[PDB]
Amino acid sequence: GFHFQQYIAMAGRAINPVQWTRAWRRMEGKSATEVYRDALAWTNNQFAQISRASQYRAWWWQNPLGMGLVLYGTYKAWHMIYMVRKQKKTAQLVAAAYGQGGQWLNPVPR
Amino acid sequence: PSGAYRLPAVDYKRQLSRGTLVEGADFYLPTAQEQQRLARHFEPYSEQEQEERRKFRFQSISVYLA
Amino acid sequence: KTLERNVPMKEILQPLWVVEPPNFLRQPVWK
Amino acid sequence: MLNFIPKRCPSVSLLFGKRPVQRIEVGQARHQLEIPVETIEKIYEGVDSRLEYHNKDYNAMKWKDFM
Repeated sequence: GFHFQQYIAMAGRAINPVQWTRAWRRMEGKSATEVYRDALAWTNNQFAQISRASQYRAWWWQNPLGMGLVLYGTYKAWHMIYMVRKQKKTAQLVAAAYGQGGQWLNPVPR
Repeated sequence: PSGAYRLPAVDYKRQLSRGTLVEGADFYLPTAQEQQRLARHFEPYSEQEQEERRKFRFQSISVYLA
Repeated sequence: KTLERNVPMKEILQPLWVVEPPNFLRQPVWK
Repeated sequence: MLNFIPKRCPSVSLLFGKRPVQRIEVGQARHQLEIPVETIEKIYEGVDSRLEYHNKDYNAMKWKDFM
């Protein structure tokens, strides 16, 4: 793993409406195949940088579990940001629609 | 029965006594082009076949995705 | 003559392909 | 040996044909051996330029000549 700060900066640029106009202008004379190949090449470049530089270089976060801990932390962050947020909304929805625990209720006795 | 539709094989013990049994090659190679590859030593693959094989150096994640 | 063009690193160092794995058999999956 | 012939462009192999001789060290004792650049250039008639490996610095020969 590497360049998390650069990835945040990329997201920040992407969320900027000025960059939306810039991308609109850059899309002149351009194909979906070219865009997809560009993105795939970028991702490959990232993973190849990892595969190469891990052989001889160590980041500030190096630990006895290596990049496994960084990937776990990325996963846990994604989980807590997206899935737990969705869980909060779903909980409030179910509590407003049926009551707390309404989705685990037993079928009506016959 | 007549014997026309008899069993088309011989038991492994009788083959072993005849000196006939073969044990090997769980797999096979159907075509002679594919059989003689390791013996040719100079053209294991034709040129056309080589350029066709060069199209599958990697799996296609794009096709997998689609 | 002096060099003035801005030379990118992709013209020199090519990255390996690692996103989709290799096919040592050089044959498709259905085959 | 591998079928990896270095490109003779100066961006890859600086000073390939500037002199009429090539030299190499051989084995663990590193015996010296000198080879004529024409004997070496004979390889680049069999070299195939469609194929490029290892940072696009090495081409491959045709299998007949290599074998």
